[PDB]
Amino acid sequence: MSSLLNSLLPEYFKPKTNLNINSSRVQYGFNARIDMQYEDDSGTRKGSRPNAFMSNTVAFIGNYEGIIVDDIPILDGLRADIFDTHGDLDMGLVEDALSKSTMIRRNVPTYTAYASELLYKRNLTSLFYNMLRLYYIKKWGSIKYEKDAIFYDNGHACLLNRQLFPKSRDASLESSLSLPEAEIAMLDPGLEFPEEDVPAILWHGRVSSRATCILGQACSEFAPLAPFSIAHYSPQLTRKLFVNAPAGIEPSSGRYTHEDVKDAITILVSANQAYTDFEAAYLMLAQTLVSPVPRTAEASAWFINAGMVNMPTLSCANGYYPALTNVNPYHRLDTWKDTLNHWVAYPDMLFYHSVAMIESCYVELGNVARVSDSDAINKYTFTELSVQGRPVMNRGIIVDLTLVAMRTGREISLPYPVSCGLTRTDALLQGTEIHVPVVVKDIDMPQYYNAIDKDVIEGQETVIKVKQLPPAMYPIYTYGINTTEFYSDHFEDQVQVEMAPIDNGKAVFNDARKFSKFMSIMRMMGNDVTATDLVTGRKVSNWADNSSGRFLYTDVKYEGQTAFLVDMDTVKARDHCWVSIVDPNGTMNLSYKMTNFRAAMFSRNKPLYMTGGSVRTIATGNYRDAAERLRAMDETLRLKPFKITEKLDFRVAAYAIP
Amino acid sequence: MSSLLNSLLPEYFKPKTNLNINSSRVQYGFNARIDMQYEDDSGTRKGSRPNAFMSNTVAFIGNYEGIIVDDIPILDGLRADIFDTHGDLDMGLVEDALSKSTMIRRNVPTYTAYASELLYKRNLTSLFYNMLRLYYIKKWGSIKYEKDAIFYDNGHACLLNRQLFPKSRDASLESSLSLPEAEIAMLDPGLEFPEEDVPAILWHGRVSSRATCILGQACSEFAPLAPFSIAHYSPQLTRKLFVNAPAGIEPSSGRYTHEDVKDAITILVSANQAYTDFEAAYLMLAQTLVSPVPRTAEASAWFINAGMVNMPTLSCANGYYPALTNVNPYHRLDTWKDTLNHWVAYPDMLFYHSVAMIESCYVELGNVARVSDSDAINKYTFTELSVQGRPVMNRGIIVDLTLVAMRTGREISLPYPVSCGLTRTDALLQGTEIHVPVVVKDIDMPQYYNAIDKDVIEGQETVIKVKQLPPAMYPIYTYGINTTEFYSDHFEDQVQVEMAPIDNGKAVFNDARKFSKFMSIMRMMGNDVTATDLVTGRKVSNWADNSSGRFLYTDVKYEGQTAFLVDMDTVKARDHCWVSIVDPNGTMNLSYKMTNFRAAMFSRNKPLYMTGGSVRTIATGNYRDAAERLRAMDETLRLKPFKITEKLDFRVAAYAIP
Amino acid sequence: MAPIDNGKAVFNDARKFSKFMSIMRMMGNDVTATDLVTGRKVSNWADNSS
Repeated sequence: MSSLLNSLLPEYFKPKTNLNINSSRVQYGFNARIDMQYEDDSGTRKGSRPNAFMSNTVAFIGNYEGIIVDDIPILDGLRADIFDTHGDLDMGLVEDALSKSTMIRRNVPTYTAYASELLYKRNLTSLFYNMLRLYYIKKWGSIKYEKDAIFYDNGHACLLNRQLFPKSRDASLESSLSLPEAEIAMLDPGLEFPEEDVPAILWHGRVSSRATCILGQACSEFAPLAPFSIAHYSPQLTRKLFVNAPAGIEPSSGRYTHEDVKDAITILVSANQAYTDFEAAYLMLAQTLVSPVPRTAEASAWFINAGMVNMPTLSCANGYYPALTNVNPYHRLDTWKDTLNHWVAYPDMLFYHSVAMIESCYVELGNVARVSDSDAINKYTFTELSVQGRPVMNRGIIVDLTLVAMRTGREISLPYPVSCGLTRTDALLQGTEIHVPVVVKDIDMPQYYNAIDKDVIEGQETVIKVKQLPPAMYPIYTYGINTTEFYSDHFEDQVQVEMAPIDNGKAVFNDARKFSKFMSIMRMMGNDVTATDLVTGRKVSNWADNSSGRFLYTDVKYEGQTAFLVDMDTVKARDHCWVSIVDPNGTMNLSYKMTNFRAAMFSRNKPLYMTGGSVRTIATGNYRDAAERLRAMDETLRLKPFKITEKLDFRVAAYAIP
Repeated sequence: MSSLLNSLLPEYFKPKTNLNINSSRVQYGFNARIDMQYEDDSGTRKGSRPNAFMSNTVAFIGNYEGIIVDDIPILDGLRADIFDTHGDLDMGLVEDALSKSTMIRRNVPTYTAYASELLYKRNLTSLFYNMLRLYYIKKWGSIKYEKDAIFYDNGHACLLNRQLFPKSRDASLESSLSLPEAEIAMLDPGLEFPEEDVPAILWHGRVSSRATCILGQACSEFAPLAPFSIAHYSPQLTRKLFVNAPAGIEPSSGRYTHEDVKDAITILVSANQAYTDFEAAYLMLAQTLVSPVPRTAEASAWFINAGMVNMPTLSCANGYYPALTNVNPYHRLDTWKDTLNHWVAYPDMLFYHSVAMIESCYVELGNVARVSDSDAINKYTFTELSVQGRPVMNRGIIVDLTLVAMRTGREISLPYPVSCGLTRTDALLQGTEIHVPVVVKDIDMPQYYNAIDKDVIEGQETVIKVKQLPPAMYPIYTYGINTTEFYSDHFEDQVQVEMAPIDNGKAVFNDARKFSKFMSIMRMMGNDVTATDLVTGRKVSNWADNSSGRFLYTDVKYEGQTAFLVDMDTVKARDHCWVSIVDPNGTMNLSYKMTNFRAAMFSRNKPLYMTGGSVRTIATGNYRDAAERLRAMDETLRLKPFKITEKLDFRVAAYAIP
Repeated sequence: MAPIDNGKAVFNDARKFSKFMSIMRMMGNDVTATDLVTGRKVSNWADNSS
């Protein structure tokens, strides 16, 4: 769904057609200008940060596994006459439709019996999913995965790719997969009984020598060596695949270019009228394509256990009964060919749509994790209250699109309630502390991180405990579309806090909200302050994340209640503007303004520049030549948003109906 | 009748087409949120179970035996001209109709004489019944039956499959039957005198190679090895079967799929004009598709002796008189094709219609068994007063439909008073003791159950004496639509047990009604209560079921005087998500509230999900409006043009609609 | 208090700490609080008269 994911990008940013990705890691952000103004009891001070880079990091590494499941049928492309006055498939009219379009009327009773059983299981989403993955393996087939490389690196702790991904070796993306080929047989017209558990698809003219090899490899098993996002393990779709081609198919060549896969997809969709089936596969890949690099070491807990990708079962009966597919197809929405028309024009745009989607999900799960398990809307019952359709199960895409609705605060709508794709909320839905394996870089590691072994040596491999899941990403593209108090991602804001009395060289902050505001100010001024949690006896630091220049309360790494002892004597000066002061006095007022946003992308510690021309808009209106909006709002999936209502605690988040 | 069985299903239940059954046991039910409360002089203790599963276990096994009986003729199908004003065959118009036809002139006088006997032989219910069973045998053929498997187990008593079903070998449903084929001869139109005691049917065009194999096996003896419900014992319907098909009958293929049986049925109903015959066969199979696993150990008395199935004799004389069947048939009700049209569209919906019917019957036979013989509407005379027709004998479908009418509280209407199918009320009407076999687990069994021995070592085969039949199923689909105080299936309920501090926990229940509600609500709260009768000296436990989680008064297994001593310092916490009664003092007040309902099904201790399209309520009007429409768009290939439009680039072309 | 906290409560206010410790003694409960800054201990049972 192009028009949906295209809306998530910020109004100022309009990306160009091509993007030459040449690495397994891409930073994306913006260069903003901050105009700070400070006032306290001592006096006033005015400064200005001329260039500030706020960015996340996203990679092409994510452990996933495929399962074949049975899902709903997509009834789009079938002729409009077989459907009655309502949006329902009548078997009374299928008998009539097949009868009028043949001379041999002996086969009508047999044809109707088989058609009735097959039409209620038609889904080509799993075939297009694999065909799309083959396109990007050939295009970006020069990305290197080194086993003894770094995953996260702060200075105290470190995670290698040996950990998080065991049973892996060093390989390029083209060298990862060695796909076998399934038998692409020809369906001779005259066969009366459709062979069971084998799909048949239509084709335009002669099946090319290259087109055979693509369809053969798309249906086969995926068995990777290196952990890659677009080369994840998938079960075998089918053994055989019939093709009702008037001209006979040619034998498989063995080799194909990425350009040849586009020609295979464009023909397969046009012949079968499977435009809505492609839209499902497009959204399903937008989830998987890229995975987040964690903000802090604790945010690696999300990516330990392998998330399951629900691939629908491959079934189709267009090859057997080509009478059912004619020139007047049935569609629910009039904008039902937009997603394919967008991809075929601008293939590399999927990267930006993928980054936009996975950001929105992992940002909002930062809030859902902090919700107490004694309210109406909680981690267990947030999807069920949101959805207003009838899917098979609240899994895959339904979970992800619910989180996008909660982020943007708008009603998202799909034509069919499809439940296919990655489920992320697995690490969240379990009342157990997660054991992230880490490497010790400095001797003073146990003071900061909640480590098992309290005495360590540089080189030792230990384990750290994570109870509450912290935010994996900070808002960048979705910055200021709706501002929560937790992130505090405002354009303009006036922070007011009262400074605690400095007894010896230490200031006690008993309250939780005041402590968050204090360290948030001192960070924007650019003062590396270090405080001691009195309950646990572990040191917290506002400079936890360098990439995103902000302080979240989850950097304390202790759910519950505590009091902090801030060290006011050892306040280091890392980055100093003219605003920056060391000695606060009385009531601290900081008023900042953010202006002059401009998007910038970094890859392999150099600037990554966009190539090609400017993207012209392709989009169809609500009506072509349709008079009355026959609402048909019974079967269509609808996802209602939730607004965060702030309360006194500040540690707990709460959702309400707007 | 699809219509009346559809209304039995709950409001929240939204069924889909396909149901992938892969076992011989299904736990259908619903998930509800129970808000329990315990109020006392000391204070209130609140609990909340967010997902409480109330289930009824249903199996695919059950001993049945078919017998060929004489039943009324179904006159729906014959041309409307030969019928008089009253609605009976006016012989004289038959002789007129045969004379003005395409019949051989020398046969008219001899055939007209036979008409008086042969035209009143119209009942195809037996053939359609067997052909429907062949459809489901080949569809769900992979289900297994093990000999030494657990039929029932409640901890104390165990009942194996060897006990109830001797002469039983372990085998799959597909490998159970080995059906021999009956002769399908071609009717010679130039036959001198019609052969009575040999049925002759009509057919459209040519009898296919697979249709011969299906009709051959349908009119044959069912001799099963494993006691399956859809493969029970049936006698040989007929030896030979004539088929008036001018196009010759092809010889038997040998093999056929489940889709080929649907092809055979749709041709047979259409040619013979026998829709009311199919409606009778649909309701017959709805009774005897699935049998309920007994709720308690002593509720196995219903399934000891084999209940007889009444199959009406196969008799059809359409082959001899082709002229009398045409396109203008005589029918009583206008909605006479609705039952077939429903089955062809949604075959797997019969499973839901079957469980709805047996749950309605076995619930009502529960509270019919607890009435004294000295009454107006009693055990023996509950069918006679309800029935306002003229059936041959009050058996089969009449006894099952009258029990459904009592449950729902509505008027059930059928077009013909047909008396065919299973008779359930067999063990009830006998009014004698039934001896169910049991294998013991513990050594302290015969205190609880009314056993034949008083001391029994573990692993011994004993006998339980059941006098009054307890309810076999708890109401789940019919929950709080026609509520009785016996089952106590309310949304809101409360009980007030009155105790004084002078009593050291010990309470005596003089009333029987509130004893039942106390013991039931304590089990929702997850507390194992063990009462002891003061008069007799037996013991009862509220934990006497692992499906519903309720206490019915028939679990006492004795009718006498009510003096139940419950000691409230021996209450043990058994389940999870439970409220604790540590030490009560004064008057106790228990209460619960069920708020929302969600349909759930379980199989092999895993969730069984419904897949496929959205099932609609098919009406007679929804198809015949498309017949009124006719697709009246004159079938004329009108090709509309597209004017090319030039813009800035001129290299690429752009087409407009006008 | 929230369920995420495993029984442990921090009294930032001095006024309601006094009323909590006092009413718990009427109810016959021996509470022993510990100050986080200094590291001393206080017990509500510090009298046998009032």
